[PDB]
Amino acid sequence: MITCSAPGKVYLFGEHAVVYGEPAICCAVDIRTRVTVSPADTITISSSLGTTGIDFEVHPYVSAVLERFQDISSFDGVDLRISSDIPVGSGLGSSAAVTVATIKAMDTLLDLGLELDDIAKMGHEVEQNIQGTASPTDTYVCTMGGVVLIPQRKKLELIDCGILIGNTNIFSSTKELVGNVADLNERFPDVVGPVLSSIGKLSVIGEGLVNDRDYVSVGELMNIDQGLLDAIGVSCAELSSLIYAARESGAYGSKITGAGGGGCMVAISPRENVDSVAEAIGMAGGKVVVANATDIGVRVECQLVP
Ligand SMILES: [Cl-]
Ligand SMILES: [Mg+2]
Repeated sequence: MITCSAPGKVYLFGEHAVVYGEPAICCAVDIRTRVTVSPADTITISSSLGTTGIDFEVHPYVSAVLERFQDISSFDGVDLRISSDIPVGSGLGSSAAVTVATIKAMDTLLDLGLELDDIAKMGHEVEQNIQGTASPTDTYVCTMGGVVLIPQRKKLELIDCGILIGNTNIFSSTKELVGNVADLNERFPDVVGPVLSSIGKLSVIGEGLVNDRDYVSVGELMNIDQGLLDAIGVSCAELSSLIYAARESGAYGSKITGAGGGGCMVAISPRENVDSVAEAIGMAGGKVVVANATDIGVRVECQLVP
């Protein structure tokens, strides 16, 4: 019985602007997906969704990983179970965490000696196949953990304060939001162009402020980012409500994390304000997950000797 896990993640800065050549800063958080494997003669994949075989409708990311592995090492089958603390449809790197956890669990089952970089790359390839296109960001951060400046792929000082995630419970149509931004940029290139550049710049100045743990300043830049995301059309009233509530209850800052148009926001907060921010996000109608940043990336949690 092998159990491996991988964390979810938030963007401190830079969602929507990476595809335009701009830097970003992401942070792995301690809501994790666990994948447990044990040898069998048959493939079984059990989740909250149910038990299937290789099934690209119900379990696409796992099915892709298992395919990739049989192509480099034969296996009679595997009893594979998935547990996750990352809310479904939440937009916190769900698919990347399960992909990366599964790869590590299969690397372990079959002793293939994959390094982290290899795991991250195979992760990217898997998301690329399922999603049509994908950026290497999610699988890299979920593989490595900690605070990562993207795409330099540089580790930064872990966020030591409180992190709250507020879910609007509105599923974000990502491809649509990405496409609206590209269309808006095409219609108004000399307006939107600088807005996206401005988002990039938050990570240039933000890198240092994260390293000095100046979370007041980090929070202020996060608020600016939220406004810039609002400007390119990826926010909504539900996001805004949760975001302002977090700010009114003592957060350093708050903004969308990820695709926008619903999904989750994030707030960072002094530890003395965590309960008060959580409560305010709930009272504004969001579902709160209290997390902490984690320097722990993909990990073997269990490797039982029979
Ligand atoms: Cl899956
Ligand atoms: Mg992902």
